Amino acid sequence: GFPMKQGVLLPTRIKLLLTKNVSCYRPRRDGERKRKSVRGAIVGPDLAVLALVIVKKGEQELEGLTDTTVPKRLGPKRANNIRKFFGLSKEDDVRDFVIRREVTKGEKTYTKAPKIQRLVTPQRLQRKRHQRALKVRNAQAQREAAAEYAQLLAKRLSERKAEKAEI
Amino acid sequence: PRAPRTYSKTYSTPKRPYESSRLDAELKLAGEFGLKNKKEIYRISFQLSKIRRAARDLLTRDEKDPKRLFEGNALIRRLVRVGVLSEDKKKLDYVLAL
Amino acid sequence: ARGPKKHLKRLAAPHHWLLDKLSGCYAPRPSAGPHKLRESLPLIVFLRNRLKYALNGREVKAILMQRHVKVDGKVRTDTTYPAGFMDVITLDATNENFRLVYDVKGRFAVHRITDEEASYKLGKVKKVQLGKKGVPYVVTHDGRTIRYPDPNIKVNDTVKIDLASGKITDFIKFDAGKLVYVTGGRNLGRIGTIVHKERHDGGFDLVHIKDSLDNTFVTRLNNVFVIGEQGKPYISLPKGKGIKLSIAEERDRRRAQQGL
Amino acid sequence: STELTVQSERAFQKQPHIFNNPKVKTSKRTKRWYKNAGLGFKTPKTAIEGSYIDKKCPFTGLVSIRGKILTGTVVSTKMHRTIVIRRAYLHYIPKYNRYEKRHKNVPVHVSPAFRVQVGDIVTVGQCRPISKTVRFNVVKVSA
Amino acid sequence: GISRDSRHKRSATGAKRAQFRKKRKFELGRQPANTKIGAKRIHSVRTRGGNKKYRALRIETGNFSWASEGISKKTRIAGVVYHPSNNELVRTNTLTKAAIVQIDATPFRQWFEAHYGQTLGKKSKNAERKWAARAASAKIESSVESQFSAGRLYACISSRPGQSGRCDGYILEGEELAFYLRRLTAKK
RNA sequence: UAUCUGGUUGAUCCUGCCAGUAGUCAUAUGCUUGUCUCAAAGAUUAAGCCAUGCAUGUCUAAGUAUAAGCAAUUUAUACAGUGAAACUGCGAAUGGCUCAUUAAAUCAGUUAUCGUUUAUUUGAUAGUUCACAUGGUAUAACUGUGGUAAUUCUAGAGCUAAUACAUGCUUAAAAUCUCGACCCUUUGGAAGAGAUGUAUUUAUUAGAUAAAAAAUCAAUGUCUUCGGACUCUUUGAUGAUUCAUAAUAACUUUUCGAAUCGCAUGGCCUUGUGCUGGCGAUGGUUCAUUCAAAUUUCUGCCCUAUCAACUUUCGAUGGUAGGAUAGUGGCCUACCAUGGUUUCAACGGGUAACGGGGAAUAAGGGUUCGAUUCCGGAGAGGGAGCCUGAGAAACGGCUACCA
RNA sequence: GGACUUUUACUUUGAAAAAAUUAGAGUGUUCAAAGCAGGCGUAUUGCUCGAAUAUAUUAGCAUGGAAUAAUAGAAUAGGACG
RNA sequence: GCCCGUCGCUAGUACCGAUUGAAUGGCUUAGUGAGGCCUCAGGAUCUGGCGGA
Ligand SMILES: [Mg+2]
Ligand SMILES: [Mg+2]
Ligand SMILES: [Mg+2]
Ligand SMILES: [Mg+2]
Ligand SMILES: [Mg+2]
Ligand SMILES: [Mg+2]
Ligand SMILES: [Mg+2]
Ligand SMILES: [Mg+2]
Ligand SMILES: [Mg+2]
Ligand SMILES: [Mg+2]
Ligand SMILES: [Mg+2]
Ligand SMILES: [Mg+2]
Ligand SMILES: [Mg+2]
Ligand SMILES: [Mg+2]
Ligand SMILES: [Mg+2]
Ligand SMILES: [Mg+2]
Ligand SMILES: [Mg+2]
Ligand SMILES: [Mg+2]
Ligand SMILES: [Mg+2]
Ligand SMILES: [Mg+2]
Ligand SMILES: [Mg+2]
Ligand SMILES: [Mg+2]
Ligand SMILES: [Mg+2]
Ligand SMILES: [Mg+2]
Ligand SMILES: [Mg+2]
Ligand SMILES: [Mg+2]
Ligand SMILES: [Mg+2]
Ligand SMILES: [Mg+2]
Ligand SMILES: [Mg+2]
Ligand SMILES: [Mg+2]
Ligand SMILES: [Mg+2]
Ligand SMILES: [Mg+2]
Ligand SMILES: [Mg+2]
Ligand SMILES: [Mg+2]
Ligand SMILES: [Mg+2]
Ligand SMILES: [Mg+2]
Ligand SMILES: [Mg+2]
Ligand SMILES: [Mg+2]
Repeated sequence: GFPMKQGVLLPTRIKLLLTKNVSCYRPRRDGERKRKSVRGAIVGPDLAVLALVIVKKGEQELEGLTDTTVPKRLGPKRANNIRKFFGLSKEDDVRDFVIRREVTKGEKTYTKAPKIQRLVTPQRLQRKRHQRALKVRNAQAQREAAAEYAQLLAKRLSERKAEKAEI
Repeated sequence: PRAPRTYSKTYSTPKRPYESSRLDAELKLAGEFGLKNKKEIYRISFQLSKIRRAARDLLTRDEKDPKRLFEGNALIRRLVRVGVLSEDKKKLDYVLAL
Repeated sequence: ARGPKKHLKRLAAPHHWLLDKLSGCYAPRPSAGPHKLRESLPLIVFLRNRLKYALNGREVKAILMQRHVKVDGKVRTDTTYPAGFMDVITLDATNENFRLVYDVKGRFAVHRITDEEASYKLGKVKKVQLGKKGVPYVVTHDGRTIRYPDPNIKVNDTVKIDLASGKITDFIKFDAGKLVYVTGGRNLGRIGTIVHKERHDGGFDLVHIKDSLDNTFVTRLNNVFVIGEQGKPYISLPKGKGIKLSIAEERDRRRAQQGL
Repeated sequence: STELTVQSERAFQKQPHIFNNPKVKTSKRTKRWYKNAGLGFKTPKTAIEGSYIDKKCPFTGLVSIRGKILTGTVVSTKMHRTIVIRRAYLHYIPKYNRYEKRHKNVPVHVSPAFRVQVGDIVTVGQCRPISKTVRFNVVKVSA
Repeated sequence: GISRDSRHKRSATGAKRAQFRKKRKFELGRQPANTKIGAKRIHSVRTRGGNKKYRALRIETGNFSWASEGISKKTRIAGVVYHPSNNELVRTNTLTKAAIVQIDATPFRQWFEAHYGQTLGKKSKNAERKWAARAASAKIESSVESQFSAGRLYACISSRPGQSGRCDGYILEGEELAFYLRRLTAKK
């Protein structure tokens, strides 16, 4: 059962140390790398199963692949992704275009759909408005609070000169 | 990992173990007050000697030394509080003789 | 020892906390915050030992999660919050308000205060220096920084804070003859308004304090906390007002109130 | 020390960020930098007038004096720009209720501003570790 | 890896010290960058508590400043001709602090002639005014004016390329230049 | 709580050891054993070896739900309740256990950072970035086809999420510098062209103050009463700085500067899907605080000379420069020098040695013990190495060698 | 703030000072070893005292003392004040 | 009377002793040298004219 791993140029089995993002390795801790066995990328009579993908159809329809077709389990869930899955314009109100999933529980023929994400909605713009406003508000709240201090010393020089012109 | 539950023992023992004079006295005292083991006597001798070196220690302190007075009147107070030291003997020079 | 210690065994907890010895095996580790660990007191202790409000520690959290408690302002629901000296513990329920002040023995005592007095608090300035784009700031015992303070506000001086906002209103100074409060060693709790300071360049300037009983004593600078003018404090002091009653004095008057 | 040789290293000696300008006319030829450590230690005039360059010097160099301030008798002037002093003391042995002569030889940096000999009493202040053994720097010579 | 501790490095008295508390990460030490010229290639390094440090290898251009003129321009580092720590560093033309290098020098003259522009070496109404109010501050040195003909100027590195990632410096002048001049000639 | 007694002689007084005697938070063992409370306990020998099970996981209104999930209710045909799995985040560096190594080490009291790192908590802090009605795929869980005796093994194939991953707009004024198209020759000045957030790197400058004043060379700032004068002018902290902070010319594979989420939803007309606007959550630079860490000053260890000289082979002591570090430092390298400890016991050896708070023994002075409930240190069969991270040279993490 | 100070030992007082331990106060755990509780009314909706003190002693810090015991000072005057 | 030494029996302890004797731990020369880390290259693919992984 040892799986092969692309880019090894070997018809035999070897042992390497793998990390995150690498083939035939699912880490179990942070920064965890464990040494495991791997079969080479060159096919050999020792292989028990070969895995392959069609890239060009032949002359006769195959037993159950060229005939059969199965659908993609899920559909677009990000607003711009539905837009580009239906080649939609940027103003077509995708919430009407999000494909539903008709299902039942008896005569409970309900229709569920995904919470489309990254959508531009009132609350979203309310938040953007609020932030972009709060920034400038404090921006000059502190400028005024700075001038008030400037004046504290501007008129502390009052006594730096009145105790000089009074003694 | 948990606080140590303090302990201590309440009975001393005479160094000489076969002094017939002290043994006979000890026995009559036990048989008089209704004691069961002679160690209930050894015990009383223990607390006595403790109180005695606690007092005798202060007795060499400069008369009227602050802690001497505080703990002195405290000691005599609790002794009369139990009723062993007479009320006339409330200046602690008689505590060495209980 | 590989990192941060997040436990606190018993017998390691501050003594002024008044924790019984056999109550299991650990004390509550105060959290990180405004006051130093060994120089603070947590809410679990306050609401459980000092005020006997909660029976278990499990109940203390149930109490806090309702926003009943607030300190110096906001709710502060951290069961292990390091509430320190001079902090103000208000209480939505019961209308009670408290200020954290020591005894003469050295522990934190329960001291109720007016709703009026609960609006302010003081702080011994521990550092003052310029900062971001030339604006000077002040940091004090509290663990809070106030921007744009008065150019006369130096270090070691006390300050009054609004607590509705941040800015300070008055700032007492560390000058000969000003009400002080000892917070350090076990002279901590004594009060008496200044005798004089020994600079001792290089470190540890010493303060001479005379209680208003004609009794002298000394402590180190970072332990003294000016509070105002002789006889005129700036906060409500606790019973006994820190004057170091002797053991014989307190026992004598302990037996004074003799008959019920 | 440094024995009348100003530029004797493979690298050019200079004080960091102390810029002399060749365009301008000048009667100093070296903008010098100096300070007073404090605690009542007069910056020796030989430090300000001096030609030397010492990074570890408490007055002309980039080092601060903080911590203990001790005194001792110089025992070894053999190493360059450093000395070993013998600080004596007497240890109390409680059982016998008497003392015993002990000693310790601490090494301390010596700036070229001071000129020392062996047998002279001297005061040194603790500074940042500047070597494997030296932890103090000479600040004033009593002898 | 490396350990900058003192458990080893036996005591000043000469005694040998036994191994206690085997090596920990805080007493760590890493390998040198040994930065060389050209094809700027830098790599990040995770120092204590984040705080990335930029180990620079193969660096070709740096920011060099003319101190007597209060200016800073970036030029291409041409080579290394002297290093007080190791002659081998100059032989390999490695880049480390205090290294004496040679720089393009054309920017530092393009600015001069955009500046007073008094044909150092060997017409706008508004430009002549400043040129005139700048003159008498144009003669610089019988030792730095010469290097422009060579088209390479002697500078000294002041940064830590193996730490900062940048390799900056300042042009040499006055007695510092006099020192390195006698060094270079009297040596070769 | 300041005590002695039996044993050398035919008898005697001595010296003197033996034996007697009392206690031990001192172990074992023997015999005996009814009650209350209290309740240590595989340290010693073997830091020797271990079957099995358990000892680290974790969700709030508030990152991610199209479970082909339960529940059906309920304004909800984008999402809306409840929620496995999985991602994301955080934690797993605390705890607990043991005393092997360790003798100027650890530890203790006392110091230092003007000698550094610091998740978090707490307090402050950002108008400046040149599709905004909001920009990009590439993936788990899932589906499905598989391999292997065998494990928390995983492969090929097909989808889809974000506070994951990768990006990329924005905002007033103001002032100061640079160039300067023209015009006119004088004392010279102008339309307008850019530049200027923070963070990194470098060079320069300010950062005064020990009591008072002038002349002049080079530039050159406000006010002209066109000889001229230049006018009171500002200053933070420490004992102590090149400090805090600031300015100038540039540098950067360019840090940060909210594309995030919950509960409510309202004003306000010139009715634009216009402009607005409440509470509080996650984040985010820089400073501060707190929890820390790392080094660090002074002084103090048991026996040993049948250990007197020791330290540089292959750093030993110092200097310079650099490199490396979070940062000081022979920490490391290069060059140079010849230093450094010692009868006031170095150096070496031993230890049935972790250090300390402390325990036992009660005239006092002492003697003896501390593996062990608290503090500190060290380790996880022996070594070394390292990933993640704020923090580990971690071991209920990984890698290698030995057993 | 400036200008300058012969060095020590000893003794006093004080600060700094973890808890438990220990010495020790209070409190009647039914006694006691212990524990830091507890004690009071209107026991109907509260009143109230506590959680001491001592102890570190070698070294470092701070302060008073000037006996005891050292060190240095003016002799080729290269002395002291001005 | 006391008393000394060789000689002889039993038992025990330690010493000297061919075996260049044996064993256990701590270092360490010389030689060989795993592994991870840093670095010069590499380029299964995988995507951004000339760079990245
Ligand atoms: Mg979203
Ligand atoms: Mg806590
Ligand atoms: Mg300067
Ligand atoms: Mg030398
Ligand atoms: Mg006989
Ligand atoms: Mg006889
Ligand atoms: Mg006879
Ligand atoms: Mg005996
Ligand atoms: Mg045990
Ligand atoms: Mg064992
Ligand atoms: Mg659902
Ligand atoms: Mg619905
Ligand atoms: Mg632990
Ligand atoms: Mg240490
Ligand atoms: Mg991709
Ligand atoms: Mg200043
Ligand atoms: Mg300056
Ligand atoms: Mg600075
Ligand atoms: Mg509306
Ligand atoms: Mg021997
Ligand atoms: Mg000899
Ligand atoms: Mg060096
Ligand atoms: Mg030699
Ligand atoms: Mg000896
Ligand atoms: Mg051992
Ligand atoms: Mg004896
Ligand atoms: Mg121990
Ligand atoms: Mg021991
Ligand atoms: Mg042992
Ligand atoms: Mg421990
Ligand atoms: Mg470990
Ligand atoms: Mg084992
Ligand atoms: Mg080994
Ligand atoms: Mg390990
Ligand atoms: Mg385990
Ligand atoms: Mg563990
Ligand atoms: Mg053999
Ligand atoms: Mg390398």
